Amino acid sequence: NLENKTYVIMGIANKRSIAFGVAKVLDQLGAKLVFTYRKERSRKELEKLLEQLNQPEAHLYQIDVQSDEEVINGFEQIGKDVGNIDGVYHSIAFANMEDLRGRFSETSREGFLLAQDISSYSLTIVAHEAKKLMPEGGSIVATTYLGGEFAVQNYNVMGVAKASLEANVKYLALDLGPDNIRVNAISAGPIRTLSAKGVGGFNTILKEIEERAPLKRNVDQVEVGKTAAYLLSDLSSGVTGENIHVDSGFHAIK
Amino acid sequence: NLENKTYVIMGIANKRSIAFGVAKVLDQLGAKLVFTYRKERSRKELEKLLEQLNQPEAHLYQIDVQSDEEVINGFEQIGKDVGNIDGVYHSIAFANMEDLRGRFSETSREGFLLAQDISSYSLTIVAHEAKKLMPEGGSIVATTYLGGEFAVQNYNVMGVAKASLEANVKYLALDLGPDNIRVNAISAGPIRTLSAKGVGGFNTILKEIEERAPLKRNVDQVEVGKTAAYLLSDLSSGVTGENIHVDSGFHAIK
Amino acid sequence: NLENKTYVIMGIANKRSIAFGVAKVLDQLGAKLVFTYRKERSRKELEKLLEQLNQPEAHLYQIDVQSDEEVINGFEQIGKDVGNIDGVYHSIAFANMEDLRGRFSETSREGFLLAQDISSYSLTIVAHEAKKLMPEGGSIVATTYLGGEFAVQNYNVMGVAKASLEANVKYLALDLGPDNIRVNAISAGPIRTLSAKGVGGFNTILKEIEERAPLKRNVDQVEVGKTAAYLLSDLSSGVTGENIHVDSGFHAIK
Amino acid sequence: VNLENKTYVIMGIANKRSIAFGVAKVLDQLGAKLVFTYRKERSRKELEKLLEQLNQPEAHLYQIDVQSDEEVINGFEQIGKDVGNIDGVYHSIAFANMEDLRGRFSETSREGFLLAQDISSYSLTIVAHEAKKLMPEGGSIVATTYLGGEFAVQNYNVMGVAKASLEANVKYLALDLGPDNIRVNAISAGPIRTLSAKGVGGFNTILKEIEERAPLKRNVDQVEVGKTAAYLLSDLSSGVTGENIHVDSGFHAIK
Ligand SMILES: NC(=O)c1ccc[n+]([C@@H]2O[C@H](COP(=O)([O-])OP(=O)(O)OC[C@H]3O[C@@H](n4cnc5c(N)ncnc54)[C@H](OP(=O)(O)O)[C@@H]3O)[C@@H](O)[C@H]2O)c1
Ligand SMILES: NC(=O)c1ccc[n+]([C@@H]2O[C@H](COP(=O)([O-])OP(=O)(O)OC[C@H]3O[C@@H](n4cnc5c(N)ncnc54)[C@H](OP(=O)(O)O)[C@@H]3O)[C@@H](O)[C@H]2O)c1
Ligand SMILES: NC(=O)c1ccc[n+]([C@@H]2O[C@H](COP(=O)([O-])OP(=O)(O)OC[C@H]3O[C@@H](n4cnc5c(N)ncnc54)[C@H](OP(=O)(O)O)[C@@H]3O)[C@@H](O)[C@H]2O)c1
Ligand SMILES: NC(=O)c1ccc[n+]([C@@H]2O[C@H](COP(=O)([O-])OP(=O)(O)OC[C@H]3O[C@@H](n4cnc5c(N)ncnc54)[C@H](OP(=O)(O)O)[C@@H]3O)[C@@H](O)[C@H]2O)c1
Ligand SMILES: CCCCCCc1ccc(Oc2ccc([N+](=O)[O-])cc2)c(O)c1
Ligand SMILES: CCCCCCc1ccc(Oc2ccc([N+](=O)[O-])cc2)c(O)c1
Ligand SMILES: CCCCCCc1ccc(Oc2ccc([N+](=O)[O-])cc2)c(O)c1
Ligand SMILES: CCCCCCc1ccc(Oc2ccc([N+](=O)[O-])cc2)c(O)c1
Ligand SMILES: N[C@@H](CCC(=O)O)C(=O)O
Ligand SMILES: N[C@@H](CCC(=O)O)C(=O)O
Ligand SMILES: N[C@@H](CCC(=O)O)C(=O)O
Repeated sequence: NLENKTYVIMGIANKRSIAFGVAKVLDQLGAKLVFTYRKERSRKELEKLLEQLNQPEAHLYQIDVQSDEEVINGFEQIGKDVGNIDGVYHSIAFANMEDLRGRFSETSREGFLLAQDISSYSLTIVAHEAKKLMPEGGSIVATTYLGGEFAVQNYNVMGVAKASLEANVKYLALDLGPDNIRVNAISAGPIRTLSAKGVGGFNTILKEIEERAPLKRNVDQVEVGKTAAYLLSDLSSGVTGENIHVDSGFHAIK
Repeated sequence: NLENKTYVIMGIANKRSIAFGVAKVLDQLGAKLVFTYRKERSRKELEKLLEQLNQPEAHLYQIDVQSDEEVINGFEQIGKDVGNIDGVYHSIAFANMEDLRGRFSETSREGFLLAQDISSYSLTIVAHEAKKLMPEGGSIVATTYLGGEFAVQNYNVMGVAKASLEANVKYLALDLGPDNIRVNAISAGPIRTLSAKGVGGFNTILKEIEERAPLKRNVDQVEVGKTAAYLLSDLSSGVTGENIHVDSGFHAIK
Repeated sequence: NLENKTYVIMGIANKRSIAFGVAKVLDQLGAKLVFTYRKERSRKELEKLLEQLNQPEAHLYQIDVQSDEEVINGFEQIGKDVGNIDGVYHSIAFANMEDLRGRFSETSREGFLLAQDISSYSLTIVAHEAKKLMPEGGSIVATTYLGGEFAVQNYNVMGVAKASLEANVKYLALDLGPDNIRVNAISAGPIRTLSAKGVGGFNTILKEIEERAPLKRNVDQVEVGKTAAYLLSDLSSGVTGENIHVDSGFHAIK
Repeated sequence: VNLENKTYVIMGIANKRSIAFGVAKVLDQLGAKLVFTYRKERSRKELEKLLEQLNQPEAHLYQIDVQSDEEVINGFEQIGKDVGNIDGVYHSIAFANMEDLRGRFSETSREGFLLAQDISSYSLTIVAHEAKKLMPEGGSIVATTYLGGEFAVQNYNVMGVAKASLEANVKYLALDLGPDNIRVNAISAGPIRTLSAKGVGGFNTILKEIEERAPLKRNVDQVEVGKTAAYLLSDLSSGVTGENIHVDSGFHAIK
C-alpha cells in the first residue's frame, strides 16, 4: 500500500510504454504520481492516458533530460506543486538509428555520446535534483536491458549506454546510500514498445525468449511495474545498487 | 496480500533465525504457514514463537534434509494436512566448524560433501517434492550469502556450498520454469543468528558493513522477510533464476 | 619458455583429452611432464601418446581422486621421483549419465555428491598435497565450463559441480596466495572428447557456437593448452582467482 | 610467445611509470616492432628518452589525441604507410577532470561525464575501426580497465562509469570484429603508481588494502600488466575474445 506516497515517473510515450506499466501498478496501489515528458505530443497523449488512472489531478512537467535547466527547474516546480517525493522511476533512453543499424565499430562519436548523454548521464542529474525532494530518503529506479551486461547482436551503442547506466546505478547507490536514497535497476526483457521498433532484430529476439527463457514466455509492462513497486516501496529496504531482471529468467541461461 | 496462500518455511531454530524473519512478514500478510525443523529443540522454539503469530494452528513437521524419506514423507504429509501450497522458503545450511575453522585448502572430503548435501543438494529434493503440491505453479526461495559469489575470508567450505546452491537455483529455475515454478535466492547480509556464531570473523564483517556498505548499517531478518514476500508473491511474476542481495548494497561495492 | 619447469597433468584419457592439448603445448615449450590417470586403459593410451612427445621419461601415476590415500601417496611419490614441481593442470570431472540425462530436479543425492566429489573436491585435496612440492610457489589450473556460470540446458548436475569448482578456485586462491601459489580456471568451449559423449545436445551447442560466438568457430584442445601455458607460467604472475574463457567469446554474448 | 615479425601500436605512454611502458618493455623484449602514440609534446619527449632503453632500431612516434576523429584516422593511415600492416593495439588511455573526480559522484557535470566517456571509452571504438584497416588478416586489441568498472569503488566516481562503458565497448567490439578475426579484450589492472593515479582521491589507502587483503598480499606492477598484454596480443590467446583478465593479485575475486 503506497497511499500518501508520491512518485515521479519519467518516460511515458504512449499506452505501451514500460513506464505506463509502472504507472498503472503504482496507481492501483494508491500512490500519487507525477509525470514528466519530452515533447508536447507525449503530453496530449499523457492527458488522455491519465483518464485511465485514479489520479485526482494531472501533474505533468516537460523535461528533456539533455537540458540541465529543464531537469533543475522541472524538479523545483514539482517540489513547489506537490511537496517532497518518495521516489523516481527513470524510463528514458535514446540512440540514433544511423548508429544502431551500422556495425558497432562504425558508431560515430556524436551518436555514441548522445546515447551516453540521454540514457546514462540523465540519471545522475535526475538523482542530484530529486534528492532535494527526498530529505528523509527514498528510492530511484532505472530501466536497463540485458544488453548492458552482454553483447547482444544489434543492440550496439545502446548496450554500451546501458552498461554505463548500470554502473551509474552502483555509484549513485554508494554516493546516495548515507542519505537513505536507494538506487536500483530493473533489467526488463523485450517488450513491444514505440522505441522497440527502432531496434533491428526485435521480433527474432521475442521468439527466442519464448523458446528459451525458463518461463518459456515474454514479459510485459505490468510485470515491470510490479517489480518497480517492490523497488520503490519499503518492501525493498536494504536492497540498493541492485539490478533485478524481469525477463522470464533469460539472464540466467546461456 | 497473501490471504489464501500457503507457504512452507524450512529452518527456524529460534527467534533470531532468518526464516522467522520471513515467517513474521508472511504471517502479517495473511499467509497460512507450515514449518519444518530438524532438532526437537527447534520444534519447542517453533511452538513458542507461534504464539507471536496470527497462525490459528501449528502445522509443524520434522524434516531433516539429509534424508530423502523425510523430505518425501514430510511434504506428502503436508499435502494431506493443508492441501496445495504456493511456495517454499528454504533457510537451511550446515558445515563442521572443524572445516570452517581451518584453512580452506585443509577441508576434509566428508566435511565438504556434508556442506553440499545439506546446504545445496537439499534444495533440489525439496523442490522435486514440493512441486507435487504446486500443480498450478508457485515460488521457491533459498537463502545465500555473498561468499558464494566471491571468496570471503573465513567462510571457507560454506562459500563453495553457497556457490553450488546459487547454481542449483539457476538449474531449478530453468528446469521448473515450464511448470510455472519460479526459483530465486535472497543473498542476505550478515545477521546475528545461532549459525553465525560458528563463522570466524563474523563481528568484524558486521562492522565492515556499517563502515563501507552504501547504506552504512546492517540489515535484519525482517528485511529478508520483505524481499521473501516479494519473491514468493505475484509481485515478482517475471523474475526467476535471480539472486536479490539484501545487504545494504555491500555486493555492489569493492 | 618452460625448460627446467615440471608440471603434473591430471586427466588424460586419450588423444582427444583436453589435458593432452595442454601436454603438447607444455611439452613443446620445454617442460617436464608428470601424468596422473585413473583407468588402466588411460595409462596405456598415455604410454602410446608419450611417443609423440619430447618427454624422454614417462612419469605416470595412478590417482583416483575419490581416494585421499591415492592423491596423498601419489603426490608424495611424485615429489620423491621428480623433486619439486612448478604447477598442476586439473582436467578431471564425472557425473552419472543417469543423473545427466534426467531433469535436473530429479537428480539423485548420490549422483549430486559423486559429481561434487570428483569434479570439485578433487581440486581442494590435490592443491593441499601439491602445495607440499611447491615451497617457492607455483600455479594450479582447473578446467571448467560456462555451465558453471549459467544454466545451460542438459548440463544439469555438472553445472552445479562446475559452479562449486569455480568457487573452489577462488577460495584456494585466497588461502594459497600468501604461499605464492596461484589458482585459476580455464572455461573451455565445447570440444569433442570422450566425456562430451555423455552430455545431451552437445552437437547442437557446437553448431550454435559457430553460428553465434564472436569468432564464429569452435575451439580446440591446443587453444586450451596455450592458455594453460600462460597461466602455468610467469607470464601470468599477477593473476589468481581468475576464470579465462577459451570459447571464441561465447561467454560474452546473449 | 616470441614476437618477431610482429608490430603493435601502443597508445598512452607519458613516462617511465606508465602502464603502457610496462607493455612496451615486455613486447620489445619479445622481439616486437613497436609504434607509439601520444598526446602532449611533453610525452613525446619522454618517449624519445625511454626509447634508448628499448631495442627498437627506429623511433616510430605519432601524435594522436583521441578526441579528434582526424588525428585518429590520419594517425593510423600514416602508421600503415610507415610500417605496414599491424598485429594489434594496446589502448592505455583515459581522462576525467579532477573537478568531477574529487566531488560527489551525484554532482558530476554533464560535460565532465561526457569527456570521460569520450576519451576513456569511445576512443576504443574509433581506434578499432581505424586500426582494423591495417589488420586485413586478423589481430588483437587490448584496452586497460580498472575494477571500479565492475563495482562502485569509493572516489573513482565518474571514471567507474567510464570504465563500465569501456568494458562493454570491449564486448560489443569483440562480437562485431570477431568474424574478421580481430580479438578484443581488456586487462583489469590493480592500482599502480602512475601520473594519472595522482588524480584519484584515496589512491594510497587502496594500495595498502590490496597488500593486506588481496590473495597474493602484494601490489602488481606495470611489467605484470605487460606480460598479460603479451599473452593477449599473441597467438597464445587464440580462442580468447571479449574477456577481461584481472591482473590485480586476485583482489577481484574476494570480498
Ligand atoms: N521495450 C523494451 O523491450 C525494453 C527492454 C529493456 C529496457 N528498456 C528500456 O526501458 C525504457 C523505456 O523505453 P520503452 O521501451 O518503454 O519505450 P518508450 O515508450 O518509447 O519510452 C522511451 C521514452 O524515453 C523518452 N525520452 C527519450 N529521450 C528523452 C529525453 N532526451 N528527455 C526526456 N525523455 C526522453 C521518450 O519520450 P518522448 O516520446 O517525449 O520523446 C519516451 O517516453 C528505456 O530506458 C529502454 O531502454 C526497454
Ligand atoms: N546469519 C547470516 O548472516 C546469514 C547470511 C547469509 C545467509 N545465511 C543463510 O541463512 C540460512 C539460515 O541461517 P540462519 O543464520 O538463520 O541461522 P539459524 O537460525 O541457525 O538456522 C539454520 C537452520 O538450518 C537448519 N538445518 C541445519 N541442518 C539441517 C538439516 N540437516 N535438516 C533440516 N534443517 C537443518 C537448522 O535446524 P536445526 O537447528 O533444527 O538443526 C536451523 O533451523 C542458512 O542457509 C544460512 O546460510 C545466513
Ligand atoms: N570437452 C569439453 O567440451 C569440455 C568443456 C569444458 C570443460 N571440460 C572439462 O575438461 C576436463 C577434462 O574432460 P575432457 O572434456 O577432456 O574429457 P576426457 O578426455 O574424457 O577427460 C576426463 C578425464 O577425467 C578423468 N577422471 C574421471 N574421474 C576420475 C577420478 N575419479 N579420478 C581421477 N580421474 C578421473 C578421466 O580419467 P579416466 O578415463 O582414467 O577415468 C579422464 O581422463 C573436465 O573437467 C571437463 O569437465 C570439457
Ligand atoms: N595506474 C593505475 O592504478 C591504473 C589502474 C587500472 C587502470 N588504469 C588505466 O591504465 C591506463 C593508462 O593510465 P596509467 O595509469 O598508465 O596513467 P598515465 O601514465 O598517466 O597514462 C595515461 C595516458 O593517457 C593519455 N591520454 C589521456 N587523454 C588522451 C587523449 N585525449 N588522447 C590521447 N591520449 C590521451 C596520456 O597522454 P598525455 O599525457 O600525452 O596527454 C597518457 O599517456 C588508463 O586507461 C587508466 O585508466 C590505470
Ligand atoms: C538486438 C535486439 C535486442 C532487443 C531490444 C530490447 C529493447 C528494446 C527497446 C529498448 O529501448 C530503446 C531502444 C532504442 C532507443 N532509441 O534508439 O532511441 C530508445 C529506447 C531497449 O533498451 C531494449
Ligand atoms: C566470514 C564471513 C562472515 C559473514 C558470514 C555470514 C553468515 C552467517 C551465518 C550463515 O549461516 C550458516 C553458517 C554456518 C553454518 N554451519 O556451520 O553449520 C550454518 C549456517 C551464513 O551462511 C553466512
Ligand atoms: C549442454 C552443454 C553442452 C556442452 C558441454 C561441454 C562439456 C563437455 C564435456 C564435459 O566434460 C565432462 C566430463 C565428465 C562428464 N561425465 O562424466 O558425465 C561430463 C562432462 C564438460 O564438463 C562440458
Ligand atoms: C579509489 C580508487 C583507487 C584505485 C584507482 C586505480 C587507478 C589509477 C589511475 C587510473 O587512471 C586514470 C585515472 C584518472 C585519470 N584522470 O583523472 O584523468 C586518468 C587515468 C585508473 O583508471 C585507475
Ligand atoms: N576470530 C574470532 C572473531 C569473533 C567473531 O566471530 O566475530 C572468532 O573466531 O570467534
Ligand atoms: N542426441 C544424441 C547425440 C547428440 C546430438 O545429436 O546432439 C545424444 O543426446 O547423445
Ligand atoms: N586522498 C589522497 C590520495 C591518496 C591517499 O592519501 O589516500 C589525495 O588527496 O590525493
